[PDB]
Amino acid sequence: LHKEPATLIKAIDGDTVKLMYKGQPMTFRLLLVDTPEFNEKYGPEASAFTKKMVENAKKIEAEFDKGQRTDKYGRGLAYAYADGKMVNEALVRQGLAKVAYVYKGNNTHEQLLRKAEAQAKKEKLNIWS
Ligand SMILES: Cc1cn([C@H]2C[C@H](OP(=O)(O)O)[C@@H](COP(=O)(O)O)O2)c(=O)[nH]c1=O
Ligand SMILES: [Ca+2]
Repeated sequence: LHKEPATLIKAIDGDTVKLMYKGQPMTFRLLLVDTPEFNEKYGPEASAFTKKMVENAKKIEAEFDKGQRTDKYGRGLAYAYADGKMVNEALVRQGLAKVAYVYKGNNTHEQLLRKAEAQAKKEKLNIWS
């Protein structure tokens, strides 16, 4: 896989963000994770965590997987990086997202995220408290 440039347009919630990608506005949904909705427990904390991570970043990148690049709602499906740190993995490592929606052939980073979830579970963080 490879990282491509994007710029933040706007934070949305824990697992969606609006980025400009190849000069066009798009909503991205973060691969292989599920944050709580804003109206659910830890939803606001998840939203805040992703917002801080993407707004503070000097460089955002979007990394597509091998499979579909858009979902049925027209959202881009990617791993997103903020100054080289993966947002998807960071949300999981902090107990703010579960590994989820693992579809065949868009799952390159599955085991990396599962290792992060296991550690957030051990530390009984947030969702795992
Ligand atoms: C993360 C992800 C979500 N989706 C679809 C599945 C779910 O459909 P349904 O809307 O039919 O439940 C939905 C969950 O996204 P949200 O968690 O953003 O609601 O998005 C994909 O198709 N591919 C993906 O990789
Ligand atoms: Ca969600």
